[PDB]
Amino acid sequence: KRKGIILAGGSGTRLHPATLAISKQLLPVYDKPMIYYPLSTLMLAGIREILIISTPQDTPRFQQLLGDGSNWGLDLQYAVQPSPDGLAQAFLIGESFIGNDLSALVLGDNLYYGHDFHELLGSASQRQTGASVFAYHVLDPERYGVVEFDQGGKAISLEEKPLEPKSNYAVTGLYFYDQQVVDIARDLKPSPRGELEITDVNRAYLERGQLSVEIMGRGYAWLDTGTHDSLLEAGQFIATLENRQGLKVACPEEIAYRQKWIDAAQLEKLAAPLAKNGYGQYLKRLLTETVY
Amino acid sequence: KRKGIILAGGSGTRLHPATLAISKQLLPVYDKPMIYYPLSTLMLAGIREILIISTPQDTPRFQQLLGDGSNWGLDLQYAVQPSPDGLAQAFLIGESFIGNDLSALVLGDNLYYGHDFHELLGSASQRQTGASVFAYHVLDPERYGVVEFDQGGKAISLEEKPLEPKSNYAVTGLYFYDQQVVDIARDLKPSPRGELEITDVNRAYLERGQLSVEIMGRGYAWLDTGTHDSLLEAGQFIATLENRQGLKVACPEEIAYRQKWIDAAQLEKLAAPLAKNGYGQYLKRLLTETVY
Amino acid sequence: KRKGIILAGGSGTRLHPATLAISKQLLPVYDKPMIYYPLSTLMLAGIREILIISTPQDTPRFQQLLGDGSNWGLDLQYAVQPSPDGLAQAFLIGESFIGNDLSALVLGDNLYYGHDFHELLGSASQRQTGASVFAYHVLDPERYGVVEFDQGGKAISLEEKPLEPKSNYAVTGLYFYDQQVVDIARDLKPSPRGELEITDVNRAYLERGQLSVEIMGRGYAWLDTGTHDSLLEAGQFIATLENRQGLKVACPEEIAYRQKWIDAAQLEKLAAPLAKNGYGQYLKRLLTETVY
Amino acid sequence: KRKGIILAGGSGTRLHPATLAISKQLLPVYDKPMIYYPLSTLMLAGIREILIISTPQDTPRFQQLLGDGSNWGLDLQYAVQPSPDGLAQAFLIGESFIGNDLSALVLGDNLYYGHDFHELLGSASQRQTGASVFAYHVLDPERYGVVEFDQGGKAISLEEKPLEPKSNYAVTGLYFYDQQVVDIARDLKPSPRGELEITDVNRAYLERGQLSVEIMGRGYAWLDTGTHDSLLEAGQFIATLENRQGLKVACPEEIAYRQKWIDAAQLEKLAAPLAKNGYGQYLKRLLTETVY
Ligand SMILES: O=P(O)(O)O[C@H]1O[C@H](CO)[C@@H](O)[C@H](O)[C@H]1O
Ligand SMILES: O=P(O)(O)O[C@H]1O[C@H](CO)[C@@H](O)[C@H](O)[C@H]1O
Ligand SMILES: O=P(O)(O)O[C@H]1O[C@H](CO)[C@@H](O)[C@H](O)[C@H]1O
Ligand SMILES: O=P(O)(O)O[C@H]1O[C@H](CO)[C@@H](O)[C@H](O)[C@H]1O
Repeated sequence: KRKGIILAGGSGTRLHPATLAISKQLLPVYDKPMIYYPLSTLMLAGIREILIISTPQDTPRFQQLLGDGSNWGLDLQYAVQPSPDGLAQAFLIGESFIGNDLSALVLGDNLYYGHDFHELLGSASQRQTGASVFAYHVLDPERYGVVEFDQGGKAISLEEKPLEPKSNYAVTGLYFYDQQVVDIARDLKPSPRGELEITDVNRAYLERGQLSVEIMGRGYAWLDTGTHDSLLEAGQFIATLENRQGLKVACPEEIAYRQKWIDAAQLEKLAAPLAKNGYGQYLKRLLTETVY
Repeated sequence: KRKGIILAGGSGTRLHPATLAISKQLLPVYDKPMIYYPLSTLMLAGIREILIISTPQDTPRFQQLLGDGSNWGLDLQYAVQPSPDGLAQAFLIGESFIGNDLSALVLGDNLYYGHDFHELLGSASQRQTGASVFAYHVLDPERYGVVEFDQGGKAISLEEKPLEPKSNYAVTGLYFYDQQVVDIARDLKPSPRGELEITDVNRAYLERGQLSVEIMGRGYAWLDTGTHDSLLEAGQFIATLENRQGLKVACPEEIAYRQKWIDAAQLEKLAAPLAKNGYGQYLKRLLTETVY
Repeated sequence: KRKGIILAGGSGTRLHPATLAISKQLLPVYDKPMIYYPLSTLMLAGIREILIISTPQDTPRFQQLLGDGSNWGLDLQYAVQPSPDGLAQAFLIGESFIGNDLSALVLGDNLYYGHDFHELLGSASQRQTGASVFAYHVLDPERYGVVEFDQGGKAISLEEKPLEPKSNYAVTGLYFYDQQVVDIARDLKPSPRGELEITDVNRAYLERGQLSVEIMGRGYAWLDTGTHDSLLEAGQFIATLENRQGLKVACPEEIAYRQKWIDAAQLEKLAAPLAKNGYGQYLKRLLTETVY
Repeated sequence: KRKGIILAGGSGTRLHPATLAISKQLLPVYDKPMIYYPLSTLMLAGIREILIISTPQDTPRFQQLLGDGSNWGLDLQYAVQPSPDGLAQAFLIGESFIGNDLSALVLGDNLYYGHDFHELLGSASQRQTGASVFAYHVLDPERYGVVEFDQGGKAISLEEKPLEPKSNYAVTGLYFYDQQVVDIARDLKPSPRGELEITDVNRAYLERGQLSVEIMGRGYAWLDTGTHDSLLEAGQFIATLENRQGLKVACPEEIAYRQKWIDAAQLEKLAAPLAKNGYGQYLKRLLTETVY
């Protein structure tokens, strides 16, 4: 049993004044709220019990939007990150929710799309020791945690936001950990940047010969919705796909329904209140069409 | 002296589940909140005293966001629309804020761009008797109040959302009224569609020979941000303009600064708290560059 | 050994007047000509000997753009389709180029993207008997050849452009055939619509128990660039991906280089003439970076 | 009488390999070929007699597409620019076509949109002495001819692509000239960059007190379609406008029809051959609808 964490906190300024009226993870990406994406990512990994971490001001809202998750067959819980001192704090804030289980952490503004994405998730989720992360070739690695490989395809280092990247592979914001993470996190010291870095956690596993780094090929799409532009590009990306397929990307109800975490009846209940619009209309159509 | 009303109420149902997270009028259009646009529209018309109407749940937010307007040289007030019974209710709800003055009403999801927009606004604003509206050729008139013209360019009828439009000219969501509006509004009867229609208000002025209908040419851009798609198209429209010009569209601070409703000092104060981002950076640059 | 055909003909009037200036398959999709996409598709399927079919007016151009293929390790040939009498004509027109080999046919305005696309293609290409096609859930099946499945996932019918589609699965424009196709094509009679239909070809295989229909999941992206809008959406789709990754989609030189159909030296030669721009810059960077 | 020139030459390597396939000024912007835009610009300025300059390979094509202009009430002629030695060569190459008349020069990849564009053009076109140019605030002036104003709104310098721009006002690619241009051009010496620069031509008029520089306000849109990205942004810009209005931007037939250069009958003839698609459908609808 792995548990999941969505870290959806974070500093508004960049987005201000657009986010003067809402946290970033509540803005829509095309037709549904941002947080549905990463949420639906953990769901496709088979994770049902998930803790959502946000700012004090934003928690109640997330809560107002997702509830406890029982309607989607999930078990959701919440917690607060008073101040943005590093993603790695997630493990401290979430220490008691994790207990002695396996876990996974996904950042609230990461958005993933692609064929067999669940088999890919599956490999990592099913591992029971060490940590796994993913690597994705990008144009501006400098903006991310960067991982270097040797000629044998083996990972040999990680640097966070380097001025001189040793490769073009970035480590995305989806991480799988075993039971050693909490403790590892407990010994970190704030970076100069003054944060507790997930990169440092990852490196720790690396220094022990226990970091697994799988490639996410160029056939997948990994987008981050952190700037006005990117938000827009992602919004257009989904809309292109959705309109072409007549299917939705990252619709939690559908995924729950497909994993048998809720049944045809629950699904109908979910749709009723949304019937006046396409979303509900979509949910309804799902009960009468096989989708492979 | 004309007073202004922004009707920003609204059953968010359509834009669901996104608006499950925030009223429509708080979502961003590219880089600032939707409401800035229509607000900036009244501003360009010379109007400083404005009432904002919204749902009960949304009011406090709007309030949290704009304040009383003093920082921008405005005088903002607020009111509630318990239930979406027609735009025309705005005049009842707003009867005492209007008093015996001229007024103007603009819908919160209407977005206007174009050269000399302000002279255009000015013609109407400066009229002191009757009402003025604007007409804009569109592809799907059926979705709007439609106005018909005779061979002489004169307006001869108005139908709201007709199955068979008599023209391709829609009447946009910006309206100027004299002192007769409140009483006219007092005698309306809900439409079948069960609402008090602005179109009925406009028709009343028409049946008296007092409705002025100016054309807004194809050289302007009138967009409504009421669906996921249109929200996205508008976001991309502004982004294209803003990135090309290095100027913003509908930035209230700038407009206040240009009308001399606030001075260089106040402007600087407004920017300080925003300095970490481009918005503030933008505001600052405005104090040292002449922009014709 | 399978041979390939790209059918890039037709008048393509849905794009008038853009195409008064060139054929549809020469217009760019973001940053390279349309025809590169399907071309690159056959290439990923392992196919090096390809016949390109087009209108009489367009052939020289294509021929002016791709040459004989030797620079990319291919063997390209050309042939004409005097008049748009059905995709199935491709097999008549191409009867002698096919000879007694296995073949594949891809339409010029179909564009494919996604993880493991090359294994997917590989399944079908390595089959040596019968036919294989792909089915893709879409919003408007009525526009395409539609395939229906039973409860057991087995295909049980094909209809071209039905008014009442039996499913939402469209058959895309990528087809794999054994040696029976030519003769099958020789016995077709023009449809009412007045064309020799691929759908009929497919049906013939079906009626013999020899049509293989694999599902292309919602994790892939199949777009057709036949209208102004779709052209534009695709362009923005590729641009989003390319700019995010620092990699190109459907760049024939790269693919040839990865299949060892050309070597580092050839690749360098290819890049020289393009050095003043990014495309060449891209090709150059490929010789010094490992890309998993 | 002013005569016009469209300089639509060059390689446009920035558009490789899309432009291998065809010259830049043939690619579509959304729904019609690029060259229609600047063409339609001169048309709105009242200019009917136009010389189109292009590369030797591209001329026949342009000629294949536009003819001699009689169908649109124009008089079109062609000439070649063997090598890209500066825009200013346009005046040499076009010396005999201009004769002793007033003239105007517009670059092939400049695109213009906005309210009263046609009065703006009119001011300049009706002047009969000196030269006029327009200035547009932009984000990256370094890329263009840049003009500096004094506190009094008066132009006081022009620099082409400066490393340190003295302002954010770029001079767009539309120029009006009196009879002194040819001779002025005859004395230019190639710039270091090895071109005969329009900026030098402009500067000459400036040094004599005869250069008029009008501001094109932020209410207009000036875009250039010289890169893949910009091409794509422009396409989406026009599509947003066209689909909202049910009207086209830069449709030469319409403009001819509105200036009475052709009549209803000619217009019908023009539409026939295009009836199978929207463009022609558009042209037809124009005969029965008044568009203010
Ligand atoms: O969002 P941040 O804190 O700038 O960066 C975080 O996000 C990125 C993924 O989105 C990671 O690659 C960085 O290692 C992580 O520190
Ligand atoms: O937004 P509604 O209530 O469908 O319609 C309202 O908005 C439109 C403008 O956006 C107007 O044309 C309608 O006449 C007005 O009734
Ligand atoms: O492009 P066409 O001739 O309308 O139709 C062709 O295109 C589609 C794919 O693009 C196929 O699904 C159709 O079966 C085929 O006939
Ligand atoms: O296209 P070019 O040759 O780099 O630049 C040309 O175009 C610009 C407008 O597009 C002008 O501002 C420049 O002065 C002119 O030389």
